[PDB]
Amino acid sequence: VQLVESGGGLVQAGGSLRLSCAASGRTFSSYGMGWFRQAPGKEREFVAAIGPFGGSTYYADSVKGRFTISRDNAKNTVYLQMNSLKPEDTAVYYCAAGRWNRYGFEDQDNFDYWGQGTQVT
Amino acid sequence: RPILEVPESVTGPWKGDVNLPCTYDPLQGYTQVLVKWLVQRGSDPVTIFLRDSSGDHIQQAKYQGRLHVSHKVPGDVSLQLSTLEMDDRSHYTCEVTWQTPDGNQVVRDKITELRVQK
Repeated sequence: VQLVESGGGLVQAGGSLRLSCAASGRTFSSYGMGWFRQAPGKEREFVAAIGPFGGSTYYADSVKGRFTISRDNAKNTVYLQMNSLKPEDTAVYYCAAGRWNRYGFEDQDNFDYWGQGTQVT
Repeated sequence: RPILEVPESVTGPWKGDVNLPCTYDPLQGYTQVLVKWLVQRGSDPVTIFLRDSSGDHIQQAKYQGRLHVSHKVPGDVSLQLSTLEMDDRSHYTCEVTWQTPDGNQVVRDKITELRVQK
Protein backbone atom coordinates (compact mmCIF):
# COMPACT_ATOMS: atom_id res chain seq x y z
CA VAL A 1 0.00 0.00 0.00
CA GLN A 2 2.77 2.49 0.78
CA LEU A 3 6.58 2.56 0.99
CA VAL A 4 8.22 5.51 2.74
CA GLU A 5 11.98 6.03 2.73
CA SER A 6 14.01 8.28 5.06
CA GLY A 7 17.57 8.91 6.18
CA GLY A 8 18.90 10.86 3.21
CA GLY A 9 20.94 14.03 3.38
CA LEU A 10 24.27 15.71 2.75
CA VAL A 11 27.16 13.62 4.06
CA GLN A 12 30.91 14.17 3.96
CA ALA A 13 32.62 11.73 1.61
CA GLY A 14 33.83 8.63 3.39
CA GLY A 15 30.97 9.01 5.88
CA SER A 16 27.92 6.91 6.69
CA LEU A 17 24.14 7.00 6.38
CA ARG A 18 21.50 4.50 7.40
CA LEU A 19 18.64 4.62 4.92
CA SER A 20 15.30 3.11 5.93
CA CYS A 21 12.15 2.07 4.09
CA ALA A 22 8.93 1.53 6.05
CA ALA A 23 6.39 -0.69 4.28
CA SER A 24 2.69 -0.71 5.12
CA GLY A 25 -0.08 -3.02 4.00
CA ARG A 26 1.00 -6.65 3.86
CA THR A 27 3.24 -9.24 5.40
CA PHE A 28 6.21 -7.94 3.45
CA SER A 29 8.28 -10.78 4.91
CA SER A 30 7.14 -12.64 1.77
CA TYR A 31 8.25 -9.81 -0.58
CA GLY A 32 11.72 -9.25 -1.96
CA MET A 33 12.90 -5.71 -1.22
CA GLY A 34 15.33 -3.62 -3.25
CA TRP A 35 17.08 -0.28 -3.28
CA PHE A 36 17.50 1.63 -6.57
CA ARG A 37 19.15 4.99 -7.25
CA GLN A 38 18.93 7.62 -9.97
CA ALA A 39 21.57 10.33 -10.18
CA PRO A 40 20.56 13.58 -11.92
CA GLY A 41 20.26 13.16 -15.69
CA LYS A 42 21.21 9.48 -15.43
CA GLU A 43 19.14 6.30 -15.56
CA ARG A 44 17.73 4.40 -12.59
CA GLU A 45 20.32 1.85 -11.46
CA PHE A 46 20.10 -1.13 -9.13
CA VAL A 47 21.88 -0.77 -5.75
CA ALA A 48 20.87 -3.62 -3.41
CA ALA A 49 18.19 -6.22 -2.76
CA ILE A 50 17.22 -8.71 -0.08
CA GLY A 51 14.96 -11.64 -0.73
CA PRO A 52 11.89 -12.86 1.08
CA PHE A 53 11.97 -15.42 3.88
CA GLY A 54 15.69 -16.02 4.38
CA GLY A 55 17.90 -12.97 4.40
CA SER A 56 19.68 -13.47 1.07
CA THR A 57 21.38 -10.26 -0.07
CA TYR A 58 22.55 -8.96 -3.44
CA TYR A 59 24.58 -5.87 -4.33
CA ALA A 60 25.55 -3.87 -7.39
CA ASP A 61 29.28 -3.94 -8.14
CA SER A 62 29.56 -0.19 -7.51
CA VAL A 63 28.39 -0.35 -3.88
CA LYS A 64 29.76 -3.76 -2.91
CA GLY A 65 31.59 -3.81 0.43
CA ARG A 66 30.52 -0.25 1.19
CA PHE A 67 26.75 -0.82 1.33
CA THR A 68 24.72 -3.39 3.26
CA ILE A 69 20.99 -4.14 3.22
CA SER A 70 18.95 -5.61 6.10
CA ARG A 71 15.32 -6.06 7.08
CA ASP A 72 13.27 -5.96 10.28
CA ASN A 73 10.28 -8.12 9.39
CA ALA A 74 8.47 -7.32 12.64
CA LYS A 75 8.73 -3.59 11.82
CA ASN A 76 8.08 -4.09 8.06
CA THR A 77 11.26 -2.10 7.42
CA VAL A 78 14.32 -2.53 5.20
CA TYR A 79 17.55 -0.66 5.95
CA LEU A 80 20.40 0.38 3.67
CA GLN A 81 23.56 0.97 5.72
CA MET A 82 25.78 3.19 3.60
CA ASN A 83 29.45 3.27 4.61
CA SER A 84 32.58 4.73 2.99
CA LEU A 85 30.54 7.00 0.73
CA LYS A 86 32.27 7.80 -2.54
CA PRO A 87 30.94 11.01 -4.14
CA GLU A 88 29.53 9.03 -7.08
CA ASP A 89 26.85 7.71 -4.68
CA THR A 90 25.14 11.12 -4.93
CA ALA A 91 21.62 10.29 -6.15
CA VAL A 92 18.00 9.86 -5.12
CA TYR A 93 17.56 6.45 -3.49
CA TYR A 94 14.32 4.45 -3.81
CA CYS A 95 13.07 1.33 -2.07
CA ALA A 96 10.83 -1.11 -3.92
CA ALA A 97 8.99 -4.36 -3.28
CA GLY A 98 8.31 -7.35 -5.52
CA ARG A 99 7.30 -10.98 -5.26
CA TRP A 100 10.47 -12.35 -6.77
CA ASN A 101 12.26 -14.95 -4.65
CA ARG A 102 15.89 -15.45 -5.74
CA TYR A 103 16.05 -14.09 -9.30
CA GLY A 104 15.21 -10.97 -11.24
CA PHE A 105 15.87 -8.55 -8.36
CA GLU A 106 17.72 -6.12 -10.65
CA ASP A 107 14.89 -5.86 -13.22
CA GLN A 108 12.84 -2.78 -12.37
CA ASP A 109 9.75 -4.26 -14.07
CA ASN A 110 9.86 -6.98 -11.38
CA PHE A 111 8.79 -4.63 -8.55
CA ASP A 112 5.13 -3.84 -7.86
CA TYR A 113 5.47 -1.08 -5.21
CA TRP A 114 7.84 1.89 -5.19
CA GLY A 115 8.86 4.57 -2.73
CA GLN A 116 9.17 8.31 -3.26
CA GLY A 117 12.93 8.41 -2.85
CA THR A 118 15.41 10.16 -0.60
CA GLN A 119 18.36 12.30 -1.64
CA VAL A 120 21.94 11.38 -0.68
CA THR A 121 24.80 13.74 -1.60
CA ARG B 1 11.46 -8.01 -19.04
CA PRO B 2 10.72 -10.89 -19.16
CA ILE B 3 8.31 -10.83 -16.19
CA LEU B 4 6.23 -13.68 -14.78
CA GLU B 5 2.53 -13.02 -14.11
CA VAL B 6 1.61 -14.86 -10.90
CA PRO B 7 -1.26 -13.96 -8.51
CA GLU B 8 -0.31 -12.80 -5.05
CA SER B 9 -2.42 -15.58 -3.58
CA VAL B 10 -4.73 -18.44 -4.57
CA THR B 11 -7.45 -20.18 -2.54
CA GLY B 12 -8.39 -23.74 -3.44
CA PRO B 13 -11.09 -26.06 -2.12
CA TRP B 14 -10.08 -28.77 0.29
CA LYS B 15 -9.76 -32.10 -1.58
CA GLY B 16 -10.54 -30.40 -4.93
CA ASP B 17 -8.38 -28.96 -7.72
CA VAL B 18 -6.44 -25.71 -7.79
CA ASN B 19 -4.50 -23.86 -10.49
CA LEU B 20 -1.49 -21.69 -9.56
CA PRO B 21 -1.30 -19.47 -12.66
CA CYS B 22 2.14 -18.61 -14.01
CA THR B 23 2.40 -16.98 -17.41
CA TYR B 24 4.64 -14.69 -19.41
CA ASP B 25 4.73 -13.07 -22.82
CA PRO B 26 7.11 -15.01 -25.09
CA LEU B 27 9.90 -12.70 -26.22
CA GLN B 28 11.43 -12.94 -29.68
CA GLY B 29 14.83 -14.60 -29.51
CA TYR B 30 14.20 -15.96 -26.00
CA THR B 31 14.30 -19.78 -25.72
CA GLN B 32 12.64 -21.37 -22.68
CA VAL B 33 15.08 -24.00 -21.40
CA LEU B 34 13.87 -24.74 -17.84
CA VAL B 35 10.71 -24.54 -15.71
CA LYS B 36 10.70 -25.18 -11.95
CA TRP B 37 7.99 -24.97 -9.34
CA LEU B 38 9.22 -24.72 -5.76
CA VAL B 39 7.50 -24.80 -2.38
CA GLN B 40 8.84 -22.65 0.44
CA ARG B 41 10.05 -24.54 3.55
CA GLY B 42 11.20 -21.88 5.98
CA SER B 43 14.10 -19.94 4.54
CA ASP B 44 14.61 -22.35 1.66
CA PRO B 45 12.59 -23.09 -1.49
CA VAL B 46 12.32 -26.78 -2.39
CA THR B 47 11.90 -27.90 -6.02
CA ILE B 48 8.74 -29.93 -6.46
CA PHE B 49 8.59 -29.93 -10.26
CA LEU B 50 11.12 -29.62 -13.08
CA ARG B 51 10.59 -29.43 -16.84
CA ASP B 52 13.82 -29.68 -18.85
CA SER B 53 14.99 -31.18 -22.12
CA SER B 54 13.93 -34.69 -21.00
CA GLY B 55 10.39 -33.61 -20.08
CA ASP B 56 8.61 -33.31 -16.71
CA HIS B 57 9.88 -34.61 -13.35
CA ILE B 58 8.00 -34.62 -10.05
CA GLN B 59 10.58 -34.59 -7.28
CA GLN B 60 9.35 -34.27 -3.69
CA ALA B 61 7.37 -37.33 -2.50
CA LYS B 62 4.43 -35.25 -1.19
CA TYR B 63 3.44 -34.38 -4.79
CA GLN B 64 3.66 -37.65 -6.83
CA GLY B 65 0.76 -38.27 -9.22
CA ARG B 66 -1.30 -35.14 -8.50
CA LEU B 67 0.80 -32.33 -9.94
CA HIS B 68 0.44 -31.23 -13.60
CA VAL B 69 2.01 -28.19 -15.31
CA SER B 70 0.40 -26.57 -18.34
CA HIS B 71 2.30 -27.01 -21.58
CA LYS B 72 0.00 -26.42 -24.56
CA VAL B 73 0.26 -22.61 -24.78
CA PRO B 74 3.73 -21.02 -24.96
CA GLY B 75 4.29 -18.75 -22.00
CA ASP B 76 1.81 -20.64 -19.77
CA VAL B 77 3.46 -22.85 -17.17
CA SER B 78 0.66 -22.80 -14.57
CA LEU B 79 0.77 -25.49 -11.87
CA GLN B 80 -2.33 -27.61 -11.29
CA LEU B 81 -2.59 -29.52 -8.02
CA SER B 82 -5.35 -32.08 -7.51
CA THR B 83 -6.88 -33.37 -4.27
CA LEU B 84 -5.68 -30.34 -2.34
CA GLU B 85 -4.61 -31.17 1.22
CA MET B 86 -4.54 -28.80 4.19
CA ASP B 87 -0.78 -29.19 4.34
CA ASP B 88 -0.43 -28.04 0.74
CA ARG B 89 -0.85 -24.53 2.18
CA SER B 90 2.42 -22.67 1.63
CA HIS B 91 4.21 -20.17 -0.60
CA TYR B 92 4.99 -21.55 -4.07
CA THR B 93 7.50 -20.19 -6.54
CA CYS B 94 7.31 -20.40 -10.32
CA GLU B 95 10.76 -20.17 -11.92
CA VAL B 96 11.52 -19.96 -15.64
CA THR B 97 14.94 -19.93 -17.30
CA TRP B 98 15.59 -18.70 -20.86
CA GLN B 99 18.47 -18.47 -23.30
CA THR B 100 18.78 -14.99 -24.80
CA PRO B 101 19.83 -13.47 -28.14
CA ASP B 102 23.17 -12.62 -26.49
CA GLY B 103 23.86 -16.28 -25.65
CA ASN B 104 23.27 -15.61 -21.95
CA GLN B 105 20.71 -17.21 -19.69
CA VAL B 106 18.04 -15.29 -17.79
CA VAL B 107 16.00 -16.61 -14.86
CA ARG B 108 12.81 -15.12 -13.45
CA ASP B 109 10.77 -16.28 -10.54
CA LYS B 110 7.63 -15.14 -8.72
CA ILE B 111 5.91 -16.18 -5.49
CA THR B 112 2.29 -17.01 -4.77
CA GLU B 113 0.58 -17.97 -1.51
CA LEU B 114 -1.66 -21.06 -1.68
CA ARG B 115 -4.47 -21.15 0.89
CA VAL B 116 -6.81 -24.12 1.34
CA GLN B 117 -10.49 -23.46 2.08
CA LYS B 118 -12.50 -26.05 4.02
